[PDB]
Amino acid sequence: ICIGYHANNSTEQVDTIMEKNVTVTHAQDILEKTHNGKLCDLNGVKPLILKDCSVAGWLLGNPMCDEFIRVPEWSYIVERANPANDLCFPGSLNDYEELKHMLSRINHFEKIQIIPKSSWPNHETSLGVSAACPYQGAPSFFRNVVWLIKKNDAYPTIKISYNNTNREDLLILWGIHHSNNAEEQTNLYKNPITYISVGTSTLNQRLAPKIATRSQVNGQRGRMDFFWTILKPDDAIHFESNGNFIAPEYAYKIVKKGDSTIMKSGVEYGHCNTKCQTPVGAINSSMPFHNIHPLTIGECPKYVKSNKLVLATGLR
Amino acid sequence: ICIGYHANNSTEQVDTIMEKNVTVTHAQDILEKTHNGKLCDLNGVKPLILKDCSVAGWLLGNPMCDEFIRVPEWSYIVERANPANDLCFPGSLNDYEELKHMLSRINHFEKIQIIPKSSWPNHETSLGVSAACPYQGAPSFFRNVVWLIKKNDAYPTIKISYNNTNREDLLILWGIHHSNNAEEQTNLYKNPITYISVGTSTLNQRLAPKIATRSQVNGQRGRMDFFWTILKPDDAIHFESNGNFIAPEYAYKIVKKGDSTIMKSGVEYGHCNTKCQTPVGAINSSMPFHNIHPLTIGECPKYVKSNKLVLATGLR
Amino acid sequence: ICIGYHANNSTEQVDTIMEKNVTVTHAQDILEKTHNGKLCDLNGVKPLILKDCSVAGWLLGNPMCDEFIRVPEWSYIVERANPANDLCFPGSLNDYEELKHMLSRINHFEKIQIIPKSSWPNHETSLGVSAACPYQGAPSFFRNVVWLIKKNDAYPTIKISYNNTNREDLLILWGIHHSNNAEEQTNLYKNPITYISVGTSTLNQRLAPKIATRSQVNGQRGRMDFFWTILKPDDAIHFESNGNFIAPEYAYKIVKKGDSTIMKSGVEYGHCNTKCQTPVGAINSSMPFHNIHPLTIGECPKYVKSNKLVLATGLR
Amino acid sequence: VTNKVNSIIDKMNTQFEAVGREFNNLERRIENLNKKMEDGFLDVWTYNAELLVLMENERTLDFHDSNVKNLYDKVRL
Amino acid sequence: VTNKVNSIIDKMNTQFEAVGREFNNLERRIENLNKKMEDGFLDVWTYNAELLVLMENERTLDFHDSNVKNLYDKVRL
Amino acid sequence: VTNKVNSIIDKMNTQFEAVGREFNNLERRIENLNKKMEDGFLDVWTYNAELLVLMENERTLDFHDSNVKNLYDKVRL
Amino acid sequence: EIVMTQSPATLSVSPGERVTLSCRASQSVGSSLAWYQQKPGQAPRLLIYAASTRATGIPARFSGSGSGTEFTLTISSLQSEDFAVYYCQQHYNWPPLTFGGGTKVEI
Amino acid sequence: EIVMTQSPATLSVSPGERVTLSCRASQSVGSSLAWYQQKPGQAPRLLIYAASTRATGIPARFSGSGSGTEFTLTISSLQSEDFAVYYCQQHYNWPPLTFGGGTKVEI
Amino acid sequence: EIVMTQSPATLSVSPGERVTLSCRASQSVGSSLAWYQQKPGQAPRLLIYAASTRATGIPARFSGSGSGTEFTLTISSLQSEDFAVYYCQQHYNWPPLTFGGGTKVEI
Amino acid sequence: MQLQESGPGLVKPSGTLSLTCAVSGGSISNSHWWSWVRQSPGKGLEWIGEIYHSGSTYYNPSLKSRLTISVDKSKNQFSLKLTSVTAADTAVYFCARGLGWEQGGYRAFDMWGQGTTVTV
Amino acid sequence: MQLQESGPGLVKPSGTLSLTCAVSGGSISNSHWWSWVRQSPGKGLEWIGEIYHSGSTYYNPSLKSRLTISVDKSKNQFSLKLTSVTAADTAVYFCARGLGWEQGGYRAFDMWGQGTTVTV
Amino acid sequence: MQLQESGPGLVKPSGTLSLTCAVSGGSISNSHWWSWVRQSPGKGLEWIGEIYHSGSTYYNPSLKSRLTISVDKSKNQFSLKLTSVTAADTAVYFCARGLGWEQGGYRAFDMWGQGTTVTV
Repeated sequence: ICIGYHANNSTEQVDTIMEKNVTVTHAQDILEKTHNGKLCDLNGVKPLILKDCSVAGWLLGNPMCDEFIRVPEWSYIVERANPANDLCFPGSLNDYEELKHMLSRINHFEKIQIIPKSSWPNHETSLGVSAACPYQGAPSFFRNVVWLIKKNDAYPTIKISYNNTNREDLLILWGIHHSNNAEEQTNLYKNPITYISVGTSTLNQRLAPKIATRSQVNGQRGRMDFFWTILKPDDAIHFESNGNFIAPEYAYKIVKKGDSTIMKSGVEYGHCNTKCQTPVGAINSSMPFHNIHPLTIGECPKYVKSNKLVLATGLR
Repeated sequence: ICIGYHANNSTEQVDTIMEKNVTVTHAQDILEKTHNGKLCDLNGVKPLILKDCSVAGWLLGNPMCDEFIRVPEWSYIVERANPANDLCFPGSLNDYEELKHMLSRINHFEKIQIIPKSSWPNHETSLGVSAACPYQGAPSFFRNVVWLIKKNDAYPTIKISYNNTNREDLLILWGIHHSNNAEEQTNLYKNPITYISVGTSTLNQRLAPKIATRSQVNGQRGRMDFFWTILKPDDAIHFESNGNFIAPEYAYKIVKKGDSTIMKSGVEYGHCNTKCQTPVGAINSSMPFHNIHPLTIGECPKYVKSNKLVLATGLR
Repeated sequence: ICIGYHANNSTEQVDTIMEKNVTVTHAQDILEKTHNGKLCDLNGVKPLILKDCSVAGWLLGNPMCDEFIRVPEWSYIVERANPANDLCFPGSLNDYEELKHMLSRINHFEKIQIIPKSSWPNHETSLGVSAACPYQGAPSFFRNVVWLIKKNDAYPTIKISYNNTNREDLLILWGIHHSNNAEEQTNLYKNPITYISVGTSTLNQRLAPKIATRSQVNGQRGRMDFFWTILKPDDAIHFESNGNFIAPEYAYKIVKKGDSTIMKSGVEYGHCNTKCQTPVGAINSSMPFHNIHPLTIGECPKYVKSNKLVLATGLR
Repeated sequence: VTNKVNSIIDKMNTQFEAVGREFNNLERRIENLNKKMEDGFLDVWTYNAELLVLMENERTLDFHDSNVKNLYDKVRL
Repeated sequence: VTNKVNSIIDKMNTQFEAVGREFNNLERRIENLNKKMEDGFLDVWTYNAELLVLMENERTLDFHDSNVKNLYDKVRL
Repeated sequence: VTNKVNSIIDKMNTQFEAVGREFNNLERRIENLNKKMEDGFLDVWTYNAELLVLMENERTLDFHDSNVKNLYDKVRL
Repeated sequence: EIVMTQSPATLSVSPGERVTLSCRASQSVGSSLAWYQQKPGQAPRLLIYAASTRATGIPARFSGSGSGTEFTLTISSLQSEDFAVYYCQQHYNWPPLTFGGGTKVEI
Repeated sequence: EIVMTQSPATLSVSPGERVTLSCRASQSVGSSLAWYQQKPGQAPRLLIYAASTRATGIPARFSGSGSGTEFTLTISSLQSEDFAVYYCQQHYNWPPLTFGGGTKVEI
Repeated sequence: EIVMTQSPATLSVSPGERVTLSCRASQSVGSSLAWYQQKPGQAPRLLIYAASTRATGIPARFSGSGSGTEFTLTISSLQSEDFAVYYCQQHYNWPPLTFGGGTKVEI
Repeated sequence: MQLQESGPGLVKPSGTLSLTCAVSGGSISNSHWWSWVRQSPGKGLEWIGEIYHSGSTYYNPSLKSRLTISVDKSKNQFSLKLTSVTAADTAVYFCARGLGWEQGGYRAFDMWGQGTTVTV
Repeated sequence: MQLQESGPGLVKPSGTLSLTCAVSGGSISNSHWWSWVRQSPGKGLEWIGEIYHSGSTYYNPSLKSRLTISVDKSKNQFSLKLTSVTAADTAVYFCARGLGWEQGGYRAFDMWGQGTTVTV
Repeated sequence: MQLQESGPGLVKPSGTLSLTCAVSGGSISNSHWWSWVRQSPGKGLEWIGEIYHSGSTYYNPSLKSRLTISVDKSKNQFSLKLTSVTAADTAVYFCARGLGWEQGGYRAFDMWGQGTTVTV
């Protein structure tokens, strides 16, 4: 009578508490290491990807961003790292980070033509061009705001208002302009000590421009500071301006909510259909652990920071 | 000779690493689950509960919350969520959240009539009534501040100082009034471009009102912004105002410090004498684990997020 | 034949899961409990220690801190808690914590006389003395800034610019003077409603002084507020002032970066050579655990919060 | 062995205790930080508690069936 | 043995998840916390994870060996 | 066994390190958060260290008295 | 997906009088539909692209309006060349920009 | 808890001169105490409710002041109807509430 | 550490002409160097203490300038009192403030 | 404000005592704290308890577990019950009123009733 | 603009259709979305797909796996290929152009060509 | 300002040296660093060390473990001790002063003394 170990042949090993290399026959693996390598669609809906545009560029309607105007329903946002298009003008939008964070829970948009161009009074609006953002070699400007300028040496105070009627949460953007010196201000506009005021049911604001000298960036000595707000249903909003003003033309409307993510990957686009995504590639596996990158999107498995994990069974 | 394992009887089971249901005879339990579900006293001193008034309403003397004009020592604060009487006037007190943090370490208060009503020589003070917070169907106002208004078409520049002659630290509150338009401002106060300034040897302040149009909330078009400060012994404070000014009448004095906490719930009051408290009910147990709610007050046992915990012994 | 366990002799016991005192023949120890208790040199380079001056006093050239007009390379900074030689003038430099955090990555400095004293053509500079910072019993002032005052009843609008020609980033400091009342302002300076403006890339600033009444601290009723900025290579900066202006004379240049640390404690200096440091003493050990203090600098072993750690081996 | 049961609290009595904080409507990032903080700490602590409960239950069972066998061996020789 | 494999995914399902934030330069200090945040939790988790493997691996041998031994005992009486 | 105790350090060599911060008088909430960072992380790490010390001591004792009876069985068979 | 359907099929009208057409959707769309008219042997031309604008077509002769899931065209006058086939489409979401069914108006 | 005690028992004072009464407590109460006086056969009335202010009754003849743990009544002159029993009370903290002992003034 | 070296050893210059001396360093030091003149007997008085400043000695006749790792000395026209030994120094970093080598100008 | 008080006489020991006050010349729903005071030889004056119209009540710690105040708004009525006549020291009882918010709402008693004695 | 369609009249079943639309007068130098529309009896008008000048493409979900668009900058020629003709229903095809940004960029097909049919 | 050195010779192999630089015409109560400079043929000059009045000292790394500086505020005295004579190769020594804060506090040595030779 001879009874003993179940004989087997093996090729790999495993670690333990008291040793580092012990051979094992059923070397079961649990860690996934291989990725496809190209960006691809999620759940059959094409994600939104940009090439050189930025969030500021897209929302503010950059002249070179014209291709992206009415983007349909998407899954997630993949914006090119270190955008080149971005904002051609050397401005600065207040609290960019909170806006970017807010954009992480929206799955659809709709542009609403709230304030028609013809509705504007005698106030001149056709001289708002800039050489910093050329189009086909010609001066141009943003395609989402209107820079009102004096006409016949006049500038009546603007007292527009708006009431939100549709059951949706509108989003509004506008801006203010910092000139360079006194003569420029009195040339473009009519009077000094300009101010703007915003009125709603939740906040107030009263601002004036800053006039001083600065360095030269892109051959310009002026600045633009933008601002934004969220409007509740059945609410009202009021604007007043005695001078410098960046009036809005198009508003944004939210119609769906869900899950999204801001992304900073570097790969091109392919034709596919996956379930998860990482900044280097897609995943088509079932293991519960991976170590490609901790910043995943979707129902991806968990992330660790190691190199070898074996849950093998068997003798030896 | 017949000696072996002491087989016995058992009723329930227990879990382990390699199994999920294993019968056990001495099924010791360590997790507490049952609660009385009633608010009662803590260590024999009655806690403070508010029915329909927020912290701001209590501190500022809400007209309809006169139940707590004076209040003895307590142990903790119970506040109902989103009270209706909170700030009947559509104002906003700065750093509300920061102020709510300071109350977590105060166990007693004392009102001090620092500035008697007769201190005002000629400024009219009897016209400070509002319909936003009616009392018995009649116009009224707060009972902790004085809204100084012009008298005989006059408003001399108000200057005042105070020395903290007490052995303790005082808490001071005041405010500023935002009118709606120029006509209202010149009707109530004598001059435009009003401003206020404060000096306390530790910070500075220089403020002016904001005049613009707004929405209609609670049938009003004006606002009030309150401010607060802490004064240490042997210090001095100075107020200067040239217009809109919400003068203070009473001040608050700290006399004791200890432990306290804001708690939000809706359970009624009952008579008991316990040692710990949770926002859903009391505890009268001795096990070191519970899962009713993470937030506790007193020497309560620790909190986990599970459903079954057994530390049994015995055979089987 | 009788061979069994190698019984031996022991002196000290150990703890385990099922017991608290079990004797062991080879009681290996880990925790370190002994420190020299003297501040000492690190890596052969003398650390910088300040006796009574604070960081603000050092940087701003305190009159009583002449010991550190110039300073060589160091490894870390030691500052006495609640220093008595703080800002003698009752000023307040904004965002002090930010500057202190910034100073945790610089290993060397170089003073650069960017603006020579002769650069001021027709502005008085010899009357900037104070009694709050006496030197040898005589009035004096800071030795890093210049308090420009009117000369021969004149004060032309000061305008200056600077270009960062060399290949290093600079650090600039300046300030603004809060006077007491109208008479003092019109006595020291010619005109009221003074203001300053700062022009550069990536930021803007326009400020005015605050005039009010305050208490008496160190026999003074006026204040100074300082500000600072960082300048990148090949940039440009511009200053404009129409009144109160604490002009800069010297500037600071960074030449090396690495690792540093701020330590608050008081210990006399010794002569030494360690590879690690704590705010209570030095370390000359090798085991990987200690409990003297959680805050260390260097390659010190890890920190725990216990009192008895033993990894002994042997019988019994 | 009830002494070990009483010492279970000793092993762990230094547990982190959550304290309520409040944040307004334009500082959501810090509020998210606090929420993630609380959830992470609670998950870590409950995982530790469950794991320790399992291992000491196993050890207690091992003690139980080992004591009887060693006593039987003692009376057997 | 597949149940044992699924046991770890059952225990690990409460894993902490990280969400990116984009604090600007001026608020540098608080941003540090966020960074340190991850550098704590992930490390903790991975350490925990590795620890798990070890003991299960040991058990995956030990009990297995034990069983065959008693099988010999099962044919030894 | 000296190799084992030397290698013990690598299991946790990535341990959290604390850096001081100097929040001023108007931000008590975030400095409370910063304090809680340390009061949590240090407690977690010291609990882990004590637990691992206990289990390693137990295993060391166990294999130490296991080997001797192994040799005894070897000479006794 | 969004599916389009119009109930009436054939209309018989006299010149100059008033005619209505109906366009009945399947889900909330907003103001994101368009209308097309086809002449025999020719490509279509644009008349209504936003739900309430008339930048394309012939002015003061046609009109269309609606909301929710129902839309309607009115003319108030028509000449000998207005008899054609009309189509209703949506453009609220991409890709499947499906087209509506056909209807024939004739003497 | 807070407890009250007055030392003097009875004082013989003719109508028209000074008389002093004291009130000392076991702990600091700030500026929170009251003084009450009753006449034979009917309810007592309020005279002094705060440390240094007048509550009710004619002002020209009564007064009182103090702080810390000691308080004292002062009068200008008395008459045939001032003799009564005086009681000293605290109101700094009111879960319990205690009264002072009895005292008599006469001639 | 920082180390200085001057190449020329002796120059035969008569009183009333031009002469140039060079100081060479081993690393970038910014604008930190010093120059000394030592004619036997008298202690060395100061001539140059920063790269481009002058507050010691007679100014109008002597000068020196440089940067990077190279510096140079220029004089308009020397006289009988000018010949001595010249030494070069650095002060960018402490402690080892080493001195430069000797150099003698000859008539 | 008359503030009448009425009680039967409450003699039989080991029973229930129930005095009741009565508001006249005014009405409840005004911010005040009505109170009861008992006077006895050898002890002076004791404060029994207070009750607000909303429902808040404060009791004497000596007799908290035995006494109870109740209020009914039908005709401005409120009463006191004590559940052991043997504990009564035949003191004379009064129901009295506090001050309004015009004076700051201090815990003092302004006006008093007529008074009635109880014999055990 | 003169939008022309060059078709081969492909018939051979189980083949690969290829029609190349070329733009005359104008050029591919502005922001637009060229599109294909097919008209068939029984179901009217179907939208085939669109493609921008930078390379972005949108296809019909029905024939995405079998249809492909390509473009040529050199002489501004954009072409369609369908790899199987068995599903073709001899519909008449058209290449058309939408509106520019001056109109708001709505997804409507403004300009149309002459149109050409094909049969299997 | 007068700075004088009093050299006691110190000529003995395997011995200790000392020197006692003294101040005349002023006091140490000023913001200055006092320094020692030695000169010898073959190696030119050499910087010995510096010391402030508050009790701060900077030494040469070559002789750091062997040299020591000390001060005495009673009459403005400051002294050097070098424990081994072999480290001093008959070099001539001087004690000198630096710049004040008026010139920016640079490390040049402005005022020099007389100098005294020491031999072994």
